[PDB]
Amino acid sequence: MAVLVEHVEGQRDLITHKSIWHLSDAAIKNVYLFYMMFTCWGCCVFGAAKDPYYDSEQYRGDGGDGTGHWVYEKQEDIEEAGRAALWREELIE
Amino acid sequence: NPWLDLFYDGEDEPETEYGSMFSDGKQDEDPYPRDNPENPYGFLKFPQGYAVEMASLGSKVRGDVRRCCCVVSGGVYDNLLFFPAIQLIKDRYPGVQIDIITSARGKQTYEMNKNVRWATVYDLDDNFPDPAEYTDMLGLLKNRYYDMVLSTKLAGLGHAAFLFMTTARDRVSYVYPNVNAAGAGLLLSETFTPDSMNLSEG
Repeated sequence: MAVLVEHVEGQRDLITHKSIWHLSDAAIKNVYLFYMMFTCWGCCVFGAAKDPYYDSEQYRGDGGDGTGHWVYEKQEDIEEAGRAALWREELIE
Repeated sequence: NPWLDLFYDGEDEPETEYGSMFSDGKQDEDPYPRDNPENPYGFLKFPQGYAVEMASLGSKVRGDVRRCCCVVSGGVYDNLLFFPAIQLIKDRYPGVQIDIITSARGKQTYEMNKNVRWATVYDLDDNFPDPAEYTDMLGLLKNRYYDMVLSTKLAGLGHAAFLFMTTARDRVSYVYPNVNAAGAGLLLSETFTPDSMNLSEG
């Protein structure tokens, strides 16, 4: 039963054990269901957690807002603000 | 030249008045439209008869500019020598915002300028630019809605077309003194022919 012995002349005989096994579709659905609940639990828990960098002053103080283009816009803004500050200083004087 | 502007009918008569409002003075003198704090809906105070949209009237009648684009070629020296022109634009047109297009080296010159709003780096010396970068720069210029664009770079047909697609009311440029600038003046509002193939020789 599920064991086959082959003899070859001039060669060592081979004993092969075989077991055609597969996961049931119910087991696969259970894996999917548990991973979905794990994803929901992790989303809740690690959203409730604190974010070390995105809540820090190193990110928000520089002008970060979660938007991918804040660095270039902040750079152009500070150059324009420097030029406007020179214009203000020349107006006052 | 008659075949280009058919039905010319000469220039304007000396007795033409161009209306009453937005006719004379400068940009900072316009009294209308003014604030109406007594209006329950926030509508402004408009003159009798005149249409509500009046900010477009100054460009057509008085030729006002509010955003100007100076595409300055060269490095630090040329962009530095363009400072009196920028001050002249600021003095002639009060409240104007002047944006500069220049090379990487020339962009650092406008750190010490009080009149420039945006300074942008663009490889003007490349005659065969990247299509994506060229299209992005052209769309940026189109979306800034410049009233007038000036070009110190000697403009051939390609640079004239690039200035043409800017949707600017005034397109002013220096052109090549040779025969290769033929047809560039058709796409430009005003053309200047320098005394040499190098503008920095002056």
